[PDB]
Amino acid sequence: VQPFAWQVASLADRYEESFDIGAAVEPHQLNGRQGKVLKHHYNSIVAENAMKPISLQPEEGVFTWDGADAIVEFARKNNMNLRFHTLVWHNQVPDWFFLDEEGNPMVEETNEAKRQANKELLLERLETHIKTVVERYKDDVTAWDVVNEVVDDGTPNERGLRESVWYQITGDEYIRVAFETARKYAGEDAKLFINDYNTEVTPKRDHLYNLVQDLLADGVPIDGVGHQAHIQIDWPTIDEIRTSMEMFAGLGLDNQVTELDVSLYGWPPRPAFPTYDAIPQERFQAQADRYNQLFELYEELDADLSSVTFWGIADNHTWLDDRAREYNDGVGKDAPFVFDPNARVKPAFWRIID
Ligand SMILES: [Mg+2]
Ligand code: NA
Repeated sequence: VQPFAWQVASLADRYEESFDIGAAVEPHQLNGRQGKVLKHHYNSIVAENAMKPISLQPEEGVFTWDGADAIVEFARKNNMNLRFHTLVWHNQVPDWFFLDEEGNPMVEETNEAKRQANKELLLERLETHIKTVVERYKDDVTAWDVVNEVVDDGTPNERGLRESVWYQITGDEYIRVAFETARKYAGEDAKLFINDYNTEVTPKRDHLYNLVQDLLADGVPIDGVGHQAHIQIDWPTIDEIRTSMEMFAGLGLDNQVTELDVSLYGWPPRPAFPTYDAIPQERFQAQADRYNQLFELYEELDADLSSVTFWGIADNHTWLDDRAREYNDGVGKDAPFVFDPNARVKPAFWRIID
């Protein structure tokens, strides 16, 4: 029987000279159970869902601050830093953004002058969204995921940009405008990030690299890269992770690990064990070795890495379960964190606290 998360040394304290230790949270978890873990181990939080575009402005001019406000009040009360996720994304984003003045989707407009008008309108809606959100949470947010996942996993164009509605309408102008607007209202010391998954993987890594390089050359204020780090036990390699972070540091950018989880499975995540109890200890041990190697790298690169956030707290709640179930006919349990479903420590915790 492993000790509870509150009965062991703090992760935040352990890595105090190196980087923040973070967790993704929902409002329902800011009660005692998961609150005891959070206060003990973490000095930074992020909203798992409550600060995404549709979570804040579901309809034009109607704002839903309550979930986000609760998360911010917890950050304040418990003296935690706060990453904002996220100002721009092609998912969890409300439809009204992309409808023209006549209520029709902007993508199905052909007259080029009207497209130009719709592009301007879309950029102005974006700007007002960012303006409003930033003016509210300016003095609480310590890092901004300004745009999320704007680089494609393949190569549908030579710049490797994701061809979402944002891109279909504006090209890369939404990225520029997102950053420009956030700098403008958040201030000069606000740390503005571009966040993505598979930042360690070529060709995507090089497309991301080239993108931030082009925008920096045009004076677009990007202070850092967010590495989501939705990784596996043996993928990506430690050297691929290292190489990516070194590359972005060499552009004078900061690195942050933003959504870390160490899945027990490959991609796609099958076969998955049906339940937590059915997962063999063997697999938790392979996970612990991986974590040890991960955090030695992170600590080695602490000059260039300011924050390491896990995308959840304990193994009872993780979006990786959705993915497991998806690929195993509705049955699947992953276990990506250093704390188990009853908030007891796992082998992985011991390998990163030492
Ligand atoms: Mg270790
Ligand atoms: Na650091």
